[PDB]
Amino acid sequence: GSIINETADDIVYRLTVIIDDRYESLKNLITLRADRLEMIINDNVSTILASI
Amino acid sequence: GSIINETADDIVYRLTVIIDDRYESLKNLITLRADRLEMIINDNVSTILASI
Amino acid sequence: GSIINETADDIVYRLTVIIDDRYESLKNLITLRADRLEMIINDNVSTILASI
Amino acid sequence: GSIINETADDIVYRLTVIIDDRYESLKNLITLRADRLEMIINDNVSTILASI
Repeated sequence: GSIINETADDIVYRLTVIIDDRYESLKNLITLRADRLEMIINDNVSTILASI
Repeated sequence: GSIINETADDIVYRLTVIIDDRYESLKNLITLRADRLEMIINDNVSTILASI
Repeated sequence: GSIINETADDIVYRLTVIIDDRYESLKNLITLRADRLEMIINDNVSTILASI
Repeated sequence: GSIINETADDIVYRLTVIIDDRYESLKNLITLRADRLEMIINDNVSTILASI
């Protein structure tokens, strides 16, 4: 088992949870903002083309 | 409440503070640059729509 | 090395792998979304120019 | 001895370097891709206006 290895495992696990949570938040934000940009560009270009 | 467990807590706490700091900076950067791009896109589309 | 040095190396190694993986995924996502926006914009400008 | 304190400090120090390096790479990439998109958009609007 080892106290030392269990402690190491615990540190790696807890920080992995933190890193993952922040990673997912950033991933979701990038996805959200890039989606918004595609939508705005698509709307605007369709407006330009409809306006001649 | 061992010296080993207090030490583990300290390591996790200290690196969480740093991770959070960088996360918040990246979040703010993404948000500011995306807002800025939306503004530039709409300003430019307005200029094109005004030129017929 | 000593038990404690090896344990510290193991903790740093294991979290570096985690950090590097999340980093790579974020880098790939940003590159993908920005690449796609450039592709969309390039196509749209060609379409606008061809419509006069 | 003080080796457990020192080793914890060493772990925090080493991972701080890793975290900060990945943070800086992402910061720089987002900033670069944003700047590129802004340049493209500005060039394209000029090209379009120069046509009608």
